[PDB]
Amino acid sequence: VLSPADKTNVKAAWGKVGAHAGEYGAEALERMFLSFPTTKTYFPHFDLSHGSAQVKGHGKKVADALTNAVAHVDDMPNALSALSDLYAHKLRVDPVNFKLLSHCLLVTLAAHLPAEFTPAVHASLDKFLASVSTVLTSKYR
Amino acid sequence: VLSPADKTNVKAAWGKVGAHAGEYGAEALERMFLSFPTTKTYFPHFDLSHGSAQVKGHGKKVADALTNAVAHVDDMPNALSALSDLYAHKLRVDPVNFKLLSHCLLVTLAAHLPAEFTPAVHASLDKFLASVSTVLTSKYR
Amino acid sequence: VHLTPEEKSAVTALWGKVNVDEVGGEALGRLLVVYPWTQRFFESFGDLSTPDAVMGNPKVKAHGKKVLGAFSDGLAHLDNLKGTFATLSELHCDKLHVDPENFRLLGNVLVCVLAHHFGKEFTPPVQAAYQKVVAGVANALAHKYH
Amino acid sequence: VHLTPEEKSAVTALWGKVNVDEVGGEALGRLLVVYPWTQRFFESFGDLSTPDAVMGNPKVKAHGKKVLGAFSDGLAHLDNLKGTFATLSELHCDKLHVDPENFRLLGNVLVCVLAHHFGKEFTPPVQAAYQKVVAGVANALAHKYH
Ligand code: HEM
Ligand code: HEM
Ligand code: HEM
Ligand code: HEM
Repeated sequence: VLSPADKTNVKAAWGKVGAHAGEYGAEALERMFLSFPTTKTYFPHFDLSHGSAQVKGHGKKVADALTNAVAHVDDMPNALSALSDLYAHKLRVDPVNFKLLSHCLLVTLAAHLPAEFTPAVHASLDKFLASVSTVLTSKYR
Repeated sequence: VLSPADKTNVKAAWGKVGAHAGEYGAEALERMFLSFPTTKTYFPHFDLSHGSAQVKGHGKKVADALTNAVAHVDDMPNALSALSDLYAHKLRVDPVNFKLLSHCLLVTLAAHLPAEFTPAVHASLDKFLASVSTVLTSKYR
Repeated sequence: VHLTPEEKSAVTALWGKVNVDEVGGEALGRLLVVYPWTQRFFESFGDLSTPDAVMGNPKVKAHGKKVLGAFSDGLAHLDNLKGTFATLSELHCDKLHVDPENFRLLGNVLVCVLAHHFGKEFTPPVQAAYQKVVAGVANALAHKYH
Repeated sequence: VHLTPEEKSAVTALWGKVNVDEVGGEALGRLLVVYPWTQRFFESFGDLSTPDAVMGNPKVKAHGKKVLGAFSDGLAHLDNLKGTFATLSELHCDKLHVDPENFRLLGNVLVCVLAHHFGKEFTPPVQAAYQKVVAGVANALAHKYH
């Protein structure tokens, strides 16, 4: 469960991300494709080269879903319900992969926001990303 | 979530386990220690040899907790609340290990109760054991 | 992955008793029932809408036999699983785009099917040996991903 | 796992600029904060009840120096990680009873600490090389478990 401190920490860190959310989403995806090549199996229809427009566009979608979840941190299941339906019925990404992207999102935030990425904030962001991932896979079976 | 059919399937399969629950729990632990030796790191104080009295006693503890969870399948978080407290504050078994025991419990049931272990019941049992595991680690951080 | 000589003998002996017409389809079918999102990879297989439809689907049974034959090839080459599965690894990556995490799921489902088929004879030491086999097969099938 | 020669060069170049003492205390502290169940192994270190208590704990810092010093020594033998870490693997299994999953958690925390310290220099390709390193170290430290 996200504590009061987790919510404060996530809102503060993601607020500092600000206009860079989509760029950081694309960077996290690129980090994941390079570090964990099995994740590319879900994107046979994508140009996965550095800077590709498809990865940029997808990073914006990922980042927007995270921004919305931050704005709905009190009830993420409800805010992410439609996306979780799409995952269960169509996208069907194995749960292990969300841990890989979550780790790459932490790395991306750490590499861009050194003042914000304190140990406590790192802990809260990891809980938040794991909670989002749980919702996304919650209707799989 | 556990569907009405899942709950019916789990109650039927575990009901048939019946008085063998402790023995089957001990067999599942033995299967786990032999197949996944890293799980032995949580029992350095145990004799883990075949037929161990400590393994038999622990199998009964695991099985009785599962029997309680089955009897309270509509509200497992509440029924397991003291156990999840103890896990988060003391036992602190890494979450990966619960998947290993859950798999070994499925193998044990398949080897013992072939009429119960249909594909649908296998699916329901796997969901149920994953739900129990989620409750057990729900307070970890 | 390293099986002891006793483990190799036990795995080989049990495998000789496997129903080659049914065990592979039962493992594939149970994968599709227990982890129903894996049906994404088999849309061309027709009716997968209920557990009974999955397990009775002739394409599930037929494909499962081919999967079982590849497992048999691995069991005959336990010291070279990577070489045995290199061609299928490239296929599952480059042609079929299958996340190799699914190979772990299928391996453990196969272990469940072996326990179901063999009962008492699928002892805890025999299972431990087969866990080494299915992990080695999954690793070998994942090895040529890039 | 195995690194390309370009990956080896990138690993060695970045590591030459790591304050191993400081980074080890930071990585171990972050492990205990982010995954607080890992505190089970370190009761003798005293107060680990808040992030500030963990990160400032002098025993966490002193132990982190030893952990990352051993990690640093292993980088001298990237082609023989299992051999280099065999004694430490036996120790963590037989004497310390540490589930090797913890090595994977610490490896990814270390990656986060490197990204935090280096910023943009920790590029996606540099991360990919370090992911191979930390996975190889974790696998090596798990290898003598039995
Ligand atoms: C923080 C975790 C993630 C979030 C918030 C997220 C969010 C999203 C969103 C909002 C979409 C668009 C859905 C729509 O069309 O309405 C999407 C699509 C997609 N995602 Fe996820 N995603 C995450 C992780 C992942 C991971 C780990 C993978 C696979 C390794 C993945 C694979 C995909 C794929 C294949 C699509 C479809 C893309 C396309 O066809 O254009 N995502 N994601
Ligand atoms: C279905 C999953 C499981 C259930 C229902 C379960 C249940 C229990 C129960 C009821 C206890 C006794 C708690 C008390 O003292 O009140 C216990 C203790 C314990 N369990 Fe779990 N357990 C499960 C899985 C696991 C796994 C996978 C591991 C490790 C790999 C594990 C390791 C332990 C340990 C080390 C203890 C303390 C034993 C001792 O020192 O005597 N358990 N468990
Ligand atoms: C882990 C052990 C596995 C083995 C030994 C194996 C083996 C095989 C073999 C022998 C073929 C036929 C290749 C050919 O005729 O050229 C095949 C095809 C295929 N495999 Fe696998 N496989 C495994 C796991 C999986 C899993 C877990 C999935 C998906 C969840 C999968 C997805 C597929 C698909 C989609 C095809 C093509 C089926 C078709 O449309 O004809 N495989 N596999
Ligand atoms: C890169 C991974 C790791 C390396 C290289 C490493 C290395 C070491 C070394 C060199 C020692 C000192 C041994 C001695 O002085 O004889 C040690 C001790 C120890 N390690 Fe690890 N370690 C790693 C990960 C871990 C993790 C993740 C945990 C638990 C979460 C852990 C638990 C312990 C404990 C409890 C001790 C004994 C500490 C004490 O004296 O109180 N290690 N480790």
